[PDB]
Amino acid sequence: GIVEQCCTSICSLYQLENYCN
Amino acid sequence: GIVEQCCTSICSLYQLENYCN
Amino acid sequence: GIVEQCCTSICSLYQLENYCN
Amino acid sequence: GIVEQCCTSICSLYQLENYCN
Amino acid sequence: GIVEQCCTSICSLYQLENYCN
Amino acid sequence: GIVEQCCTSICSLYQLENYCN
Amino acid sequence: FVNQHLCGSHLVEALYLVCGERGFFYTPK
Amino acid sequence: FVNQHLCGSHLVEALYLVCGERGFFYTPK
Amino acid sequence: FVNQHLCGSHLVEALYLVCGERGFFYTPK
Amino acid sequence: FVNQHLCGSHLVEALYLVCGERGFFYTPK
Amino acid sequence: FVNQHLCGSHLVEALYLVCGERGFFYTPK
Amino acid sequence: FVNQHLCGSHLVEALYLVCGERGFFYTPK
Ligand SMILES: *C(=O)CCCCCCCCCCCCC
Ligand SMILES: *C(=O)CCCCCCCCCCCCC
Ligand SMILES: *C(=O)CCCCCCCCCCCCC
Ligand SMILES: *C(=O)CCCCCCCCCCCCC
Ligand SMILES: *C(=O)CCCCCCCCCCCCC
Ligand SMILES: *C(=O)CCCCCCCCCCCCC
Ligand SMILES: [Cl-]
Ligand SMILES: [Cl-]
Ligand SMILES: [Zn+2]
Ligand SMILES: [Zn+2]
Repeated sequence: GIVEQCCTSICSLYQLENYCN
Repeated sequence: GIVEQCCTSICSLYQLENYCN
Repeated sequence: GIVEQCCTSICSLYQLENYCN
Repeated sequence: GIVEQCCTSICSLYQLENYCN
Repeated sequence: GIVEQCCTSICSLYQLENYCN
Repeated sequence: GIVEQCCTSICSLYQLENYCN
Repeated sequence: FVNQHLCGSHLVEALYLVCGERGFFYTPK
Repeated sequence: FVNQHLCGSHLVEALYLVCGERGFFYTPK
Repeated sequence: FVNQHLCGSHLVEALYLVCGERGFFYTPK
Repeated sequence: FVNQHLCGSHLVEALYLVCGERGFFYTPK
Repeated sequence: FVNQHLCGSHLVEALYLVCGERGFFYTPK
Repeated sequence: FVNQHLCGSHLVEALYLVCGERGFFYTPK
């Protein structure tokens, strides 16, 4: 889950790329 | 400047990186 | 789409709900 | 108080409706 | 009102203070 | 540091004025 | 508490979207 | 109108920062 | 286009508030 | 937890800037 | 000008996300 | 700490509104 990964540890810009359609 | 380019044309992530320190 | 309707006319809360999962 | 109610517990959309003029 | 003045001309911090409680 | 001063204690508007160019 | 200030900034944008033309009043104290 | 709504979104954010503990009343046109 | 991007920035913020736990799919033009 | 809601509001704006025309899906549950 | 101010508000938010720990200098026209 | 990143996003918007035409520099490290 994006809430369980990028909100408990800081996510770099590429970490946000994974959830893009 | 930054406004003269990105507020008239959409700036890609690489173009934003040119303004980073 | 969502942009074609809500960015030209103000969308009410019910209209936004149509885009929810 | 809105700070003492909607900021210590998550408020739904209707909970924000109460403070509207 | 607030929109009729600040959304057509940039409002300084003193002008915003006039709208404070 | 601005992170070590204005993010551990709440900064007033003038406290943000110090870091302006 | 800085956490109070951050939450208030999200309350004002929630009231603005909900109240709309009616308007809102923010009064923590 | 659409762009008027966008200005108000930043307007309430600016008013929240400037006023602070005093609070404010937001009334649109 | 520039102003279309600005509307989408507030649009996703509005959709996030309205939907909540349900979530949403955002698809631009 | 209110801290979860605040972080999600920053995730939606991060996905919007990253995905752009591709679009994003937000699904906490 | 008003709409130029709005673009800068999202511009600094975008620059903050993209740069991160490096930081940036924001200079308007 | 994620709380640091959230607060920084509110510092950049505060500097933008305060500095205005002068501009600001954000340097956490
Ligand atoms: C839906 O409820 C999401 C499921 C996972 C939620 C985890 C919440 C953990 C509590 C917050 C810890 C981190 C605080 C920044
Ligand atoms: C003005 O000072 C508001 C009066 C009530 C403040 C309560 C603050 C409690 C400390 C924060 C607890 C919740 C943190 C998210
Ligand atoms: C770069 O890493 C900044 C150096 C100072 C960071 C201090 C972080 C302290 C942990 C957060 C405490 C306050 C939480 C709101
Ligand atoms: C709400 O009905 C808004 C009332 C203010 C008038 C809006 C239009 C004023 C003239 C500006 C036209 C510019 C856009 C074509
Ligand atoms: C992406 O290419 C946007 C597609 C939608 C068309 C944008 C222009 C529509 C007509 C409005 C012109 C107003 C600005 C001069
Ligand atoms: C600050 O003074 C802004 C300087 C840049 C010029 C703004 C106007 C450029 C031409 C666009 C006109 C469109 C609005 C009618
Ligand atoms: Cl926050
Ligand atoms: Cl805008
Ligand atoms: Zn926040
Ligand atoms: Zn905007």
